Amino acid sequence: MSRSKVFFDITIGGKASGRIVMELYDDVVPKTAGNFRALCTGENGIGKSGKPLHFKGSKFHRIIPNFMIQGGDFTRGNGTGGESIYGEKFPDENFKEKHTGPGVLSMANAGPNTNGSQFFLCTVKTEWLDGKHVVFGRVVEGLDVVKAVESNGSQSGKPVKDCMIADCGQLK
Repeated sequence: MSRSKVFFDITIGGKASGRIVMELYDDVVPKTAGNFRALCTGENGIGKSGKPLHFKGSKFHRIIPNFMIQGGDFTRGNGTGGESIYGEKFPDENFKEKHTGPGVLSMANAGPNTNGSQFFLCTVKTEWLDGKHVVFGRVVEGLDVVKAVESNGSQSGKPVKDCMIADCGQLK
């Protein structure tokens, strides 16, 4: 199909830090892009977990310098939770798009066919993830805000400060 545009308004340690605008690849990975889009708008409401199927208020719980920022765990907030709009986990749709550089938007997973709601924004080219994580979008504005979050990561993945998706939604 077409390409949806979505956003995150970010706070870092409670301070407004700008907006990340993303373009999704609806034409390439419609099922995967659709999940992400609906989790930006919150339009499928409460999920099987009893929590909102919505990125609003969740955090980037895992941030590794010179790698990527990862979020989407709005049920456990620690990497162990999350849920797609489809009901818990769904299969890898395709591997058409590759990890080419900073700004790349890709799904976190725990092995083949385990996509949920967790995702990462790459801060480098992560070509070693090609064929293992499904790429479904890219940042088109606010890459500076991605760098600001990145500066709060650690090798250990633990953030030094709460990096929060304070608002989010669909644009066009």
